Amino acid sequence: RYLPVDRYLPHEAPMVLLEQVINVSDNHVHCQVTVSRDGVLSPFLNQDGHLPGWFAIEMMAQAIGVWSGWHRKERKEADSALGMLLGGRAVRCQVPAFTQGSVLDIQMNLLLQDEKFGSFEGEISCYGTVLVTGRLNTYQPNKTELIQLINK
Amino acid sequence: MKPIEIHREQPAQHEAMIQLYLDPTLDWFRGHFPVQPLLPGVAQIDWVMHYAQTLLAPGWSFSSIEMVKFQFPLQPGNTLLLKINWDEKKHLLTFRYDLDQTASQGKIKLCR
Ligand code: NA
Repeated sequence: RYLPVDRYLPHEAPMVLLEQVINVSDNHVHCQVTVSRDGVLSPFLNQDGHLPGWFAIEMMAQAIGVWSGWHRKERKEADSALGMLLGGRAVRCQVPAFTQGSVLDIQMNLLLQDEKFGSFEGEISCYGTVLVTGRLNTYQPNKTELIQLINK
Repeated sequence: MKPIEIHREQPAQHEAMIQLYLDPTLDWFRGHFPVQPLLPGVAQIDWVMHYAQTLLAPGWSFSSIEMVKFQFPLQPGNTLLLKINWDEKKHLLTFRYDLDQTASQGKIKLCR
């Protein structure tokens, strides 16, 4: 069992774009979300009721966030208050948007990680059909680090 | 979801320059984050696609983000200059957000 997915993220509603933690391990995270009018993705649907394909990067980013959150909680470490996406590479989508009613599986594999920086390869699938592949880089700064970044 | 548009220019039919202002009440900042409002990377991609699909490449759809780099954090009160170039023959949309230095830049492929 896992806590509600928002409990592993500094993010809060309406900016949590995942619904369920399925699995987490030392080098892997699997999370789930459904493209629905009543769920967490409803503010981001286009005029035709579909989630644009580019939101794949944010769902993948948040899955990485869940990974780091889970491991901080297991290690009795302080909750992260901030998360940043630094970059993405070849985030390629087989469709322009995710259709209403789609159950999306977001599965990220650890490449490299340290105190703050993370590098992950990722896949979004729907009932085993791969719809998105990609690599993401993330950064989890302290509030003071962020102030120094903003000002120096 | 859309930010406040201060000005737009279009010096060629395939280029656009847009000056944008980030208001504190912009819904992207809600819960992102309690200790510091920061503009999500996806929101920056979202607006690139809005201006692309409305001004530059009507009828073209999203295919991939080949490369994106977010190199400076953006927060409410910031004014952004967004530069977008559409290369139809390459299927390639390129963008850069500058603080009114470079906040982000990337390359998106579209398909028809
Ligand atoms: Na949270």
